[PDB]
Amino acid sequence: TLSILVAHDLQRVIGFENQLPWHLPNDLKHVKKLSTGHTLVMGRKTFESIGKPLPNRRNVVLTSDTSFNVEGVDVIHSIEDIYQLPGHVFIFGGQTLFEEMIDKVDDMYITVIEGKFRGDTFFPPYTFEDWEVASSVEGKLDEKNTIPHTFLHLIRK
Ligand SMILES: NC(=O)c1ccc[n+]([C@@H]2O[C@H](COP(=O)([O-])OP(=O)(O)OC[C@H]3O[C@@H](n4cnc5c(N)ncnc54)[C@H](OP(=O)(O)O)[C@@H]3O)[C@@H](O)[C@H]2O)c1
Ligand SMILES: Cc1cc2nc(-c3nccs3)n(-c3cc4nc(N)nc(N)c4cc3Cl)c2cc1C
Repeated sequence: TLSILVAHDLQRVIGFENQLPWHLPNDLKHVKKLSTGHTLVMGRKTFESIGKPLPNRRNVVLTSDTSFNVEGVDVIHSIEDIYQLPGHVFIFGGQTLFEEMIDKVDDMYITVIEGKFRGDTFFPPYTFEDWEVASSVEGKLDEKNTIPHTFLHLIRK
């Protein structure tokens, strides 16, 4: 299976200045739970944003940099390389990766952040005519998680 994981706001903002525009611990937990024991593929900028590979899954970084060789990270230099990775593969960001892969993935696990943030990077437009709503679950709000959010699982029709 090849899936996208993304958190985007009401206007499909995904990032600002190489970080998330929002603080939402529950999204991080969501992503951790879904990808445990699986594979994440991310662009070079996203990797540098997190700074270190996420433990307990295979971290794959897509970059043109042939000098890239980081401990705990596997490197690829082509989109085509993604299709050679075994198991459940998650496209992990950022904008460039999402743009390159949205037409290729089986499904998408989206955290819709139900707000309007300042962004400099976006998830590409998509239509529910192309995607079946496998599930839609409202996120619980509390002291640590104060922005309304919805977890969508979309499967390509
Ligand atoms: N809300 C979310 O779900 C989420 C998730 C992840 C990231 N983000 C946000 O997304 C933003 C980053 O997105 P971005 O588009 O600027 O960067 P990005 O997609 O993370 O990384 C872009 C880099 O990936 C490499 N790359 C992409 N396609 C390639 C290809 N076909 N062949 C070789 N290398 C390739 C290049 O690295 P080189 O220049 O080294 O060659 C490119 O500069 C940040 O704001 C971040 O916070 C949001
Ligand atoms: C501990 C932790 C730290 C994180 N930092 C980040 C950053 N994202 C952008 C810049 S830095 N994330 C992320 C959260 C994500 N959430 C969803 N829904 N989908 C994605 N593709 C995500 C990707 C990342 Cl890197 C993180 C996810 C976790 C679990």
